[PDB]
Amino acid sequence: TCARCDSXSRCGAXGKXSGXAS
Amino acid sequence: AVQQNKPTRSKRGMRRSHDALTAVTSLSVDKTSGEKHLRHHITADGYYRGRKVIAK
Amino acid sequence: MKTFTAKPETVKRDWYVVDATGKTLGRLATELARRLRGKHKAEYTPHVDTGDYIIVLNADKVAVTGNKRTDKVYYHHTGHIGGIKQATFEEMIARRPERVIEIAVKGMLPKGPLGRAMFRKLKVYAGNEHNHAAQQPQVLDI
Amino acid sequence: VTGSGKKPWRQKGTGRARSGSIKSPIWRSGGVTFAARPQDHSQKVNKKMYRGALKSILSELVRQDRLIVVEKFSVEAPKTKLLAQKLKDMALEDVLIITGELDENLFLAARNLHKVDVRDATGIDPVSLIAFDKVVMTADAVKQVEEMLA
Amino acid sequence: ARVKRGVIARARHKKILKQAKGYYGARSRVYRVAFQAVIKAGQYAYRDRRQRKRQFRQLWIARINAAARQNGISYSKFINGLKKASVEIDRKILADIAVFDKVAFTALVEKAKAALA
Amino acid sequence: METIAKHRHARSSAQKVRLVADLIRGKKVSQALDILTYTNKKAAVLVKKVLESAIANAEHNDGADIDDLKVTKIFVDEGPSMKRIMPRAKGRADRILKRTSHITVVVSDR
Amino acid sequence: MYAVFQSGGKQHRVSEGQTVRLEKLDIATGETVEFAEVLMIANGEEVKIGVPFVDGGVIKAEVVAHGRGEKVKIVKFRRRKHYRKQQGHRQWFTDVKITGISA
RNA sequence: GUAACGGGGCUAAACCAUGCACCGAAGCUGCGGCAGCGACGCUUAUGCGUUGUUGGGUAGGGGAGCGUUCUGUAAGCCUGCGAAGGUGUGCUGUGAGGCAUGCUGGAGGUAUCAGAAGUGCGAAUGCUGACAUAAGUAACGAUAAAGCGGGUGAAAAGCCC
RNA sequence: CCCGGCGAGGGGAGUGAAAAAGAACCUGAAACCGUGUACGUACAAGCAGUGGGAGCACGCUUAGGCGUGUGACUGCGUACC
Repeated sequence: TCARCDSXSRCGAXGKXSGXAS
Repeated sequence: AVQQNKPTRSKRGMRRSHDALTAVTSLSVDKTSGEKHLRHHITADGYYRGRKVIAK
Repeated sequence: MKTFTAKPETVKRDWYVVDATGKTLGRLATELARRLRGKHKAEYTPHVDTGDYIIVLNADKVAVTGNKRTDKVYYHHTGHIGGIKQATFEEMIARRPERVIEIAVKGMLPKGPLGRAMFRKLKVYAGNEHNHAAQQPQVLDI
Repeated sequence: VTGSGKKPWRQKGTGRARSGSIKSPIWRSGGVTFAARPQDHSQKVNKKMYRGALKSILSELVRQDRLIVVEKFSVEAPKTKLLAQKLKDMALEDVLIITGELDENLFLAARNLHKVDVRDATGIDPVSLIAFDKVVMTADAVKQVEEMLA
Repeated sequence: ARVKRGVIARARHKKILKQAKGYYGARSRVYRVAFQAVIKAGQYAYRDRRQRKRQFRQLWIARINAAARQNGISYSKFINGLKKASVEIDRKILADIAVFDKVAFTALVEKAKAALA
Repeated sequence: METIAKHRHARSSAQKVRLVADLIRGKKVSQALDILTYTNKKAAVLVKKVLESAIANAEHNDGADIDDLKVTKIFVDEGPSMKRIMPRAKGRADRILKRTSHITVVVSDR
Repeated sequence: MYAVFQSGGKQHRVSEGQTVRLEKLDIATGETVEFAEVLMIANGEEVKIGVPFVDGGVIKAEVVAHGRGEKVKIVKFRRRKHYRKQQGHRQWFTDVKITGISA
């Protein structure tokens, strides 16, 4: 899997996209 | 928009309390051939209200 | 052996007429809530409603002391935006004087289902006549 | 454990607990935390302690009527039927024969019997003099045991 | 020597689930919840073996005060009258006489009234 | 006399078939067949075959007198579900449980 | 006619022929015990106490059974502080049978 | 939202002074039971009718035990007239536990006293498998669009014409 | 052999010691999900228990106020790590 999604976390949800691949 | 505690099987059966099917029980009898049919519908042989209709 | 428990299906109840004319409100209401609970009977069980039926009449002629007739305020909240509503003692007397005795007694009774079934044995009246003459209420001097 | 030493999922950011190896002992197929090695379970017995134990057990074989001493106990031909009849004569069911000089015909005539054992006076051990019901010593075997232990 | 756990673990779980019968939901079906429920019932049993004596004492005193006021004396004056007469009957038996034998209780009230003055 | 018919491993969820099996419990079997004939569910088609097979197993094996029979005991149990993969968005794999049933109809004239 | 006596620090109200579960006495299972400390004998006309013992009354009872009651469970639990005790307890009792009230 | 006695209510059911009553704890006492330490009556493989006192407890120290698998005892003892395991019931120990049987099971278990441990799980966003919950809910993947007659068939909106 | 679509699945018959061994096959635990029965529940507020406790159901002994199941009502009681 690999789509990212937060402004800046390691893995949260968020509709943005530079922080986030679980 | 997600749950914080799993609902019980009591609450699950209470939600399904209104999911029950109303049985029909109102089948009409054709007067010509004596066949059971739905009320206001044709028969499996195809009569309706006594007189002959479609086919089959 | 075990301590006696009054069975709730063979409790013998009586009927009483109390005239609330000129008596103090809470000083009458605590003897009301005493006899409604059954504290005057030697067979008293706390989880059973062993008390009596009580008929209160002339409840618009009840007396309070001090300056409480123009200054004792009853508050109820309706459950809304503004909600808080506010009536004094003599407004309650002019409006529905049964609720004065009933609020006093319901406050002096326990909470829960059994306390409500104790409150159900209270028949308050703003007049001198009642309707339970079939029940033969022997007169109570409170 | 046969397997690779790479990290299964990266340190931060999945929903999983952190792991470092498929060979972790708290994971399936790849366990034992304190796995056994082949080891030697032998204990040291002092010479005087071993001989004091043999003297105590052989004294109890005397005092509990579990010791028989005969002049000679042998057999003419190596067949177990002769020793079977011979030990049924002497009322001996579960028996430890002990002989001074090590015999061959007596070693073959009792090799098949499990109730019977045959030892030299040199080859005594503490756990067999307690195990068998009766102990039949030769008089030469009593002389050799009394030499070896004193 | 490798020791499998399943039989003794199953016995130790079945004891706790057997002590959890009657309970609601996972409290009677699930070992994690039922263990906490069984320990909580144990704490309640410990606390309420003490609470029982207090509650029955309350009930006995309420019935003694009821029947004494049925006879015309309060509780405190009546217990004063039974101390000033050297009467050692406890409050359980006085509540039992107040329920079942009102004439014997009237006799005890007359005794305590005569001793009270 | 009880007479049992089963549809084991029926490809329908147990919750769907119980909603039709609760229509015809305690009914006479002649009335239950018409209830299942004019019911617009797929489970009615599944449970009508089991009811008809119970009628026939009664008639052929021991039985009596089809006018007498009642549907005394009807129940649906959960069967072995099939495990399937459903791809979703962003490389996530869901599983599909393809749930099966066991349908049991006991017919008995007394 | 009933009677109030006192055996194990507790008091008992009893009639002619009841079985009373007392605390354990050092009396064998056939001896008839006599409680001479009786607090009230009652009837239609009743002998109460003045001084705390009825001087001219005595109760006699046949000792029926020695035994132990229900096993009770003591649970001491201290949450978040790493402590619990489980303990069992059965209490000894003596079932006596009141054979005689002597007014 | 009454909201500065907990509440009802109170002109005492408020405050001060004098008392006597009474309620009130797991405190003290009464009855029964267990255990730890120090010591007297009878007396030793010392048991106690005894009797002084003690017995909340985290980190931690000390003492005593239960259960599980495997080894000796044991080519012994139980067991197809029913073992292990599973599921109830009863009895019993202060506890871990133990004993006996109903049913299921269908071939192995193991007294006592010693020995050795992969020896006891509820947590580690533990690991594997199974099954829930949300829920019969979202969705069924381009808004290019279908309608009828006949055929086949157990059954046709979708197949063939 | 019968139901069903020359189905799947089942009911008999038969093999067997056993189909409470039918191949989705020894034993068959728990979570989970049902059917039937007994009791409770639609004016009542909260870690769901505990202490008391009526009524009901079912075994009792040949009354004895006790067992088993449910638990109206009531005092106390804000999980575990």
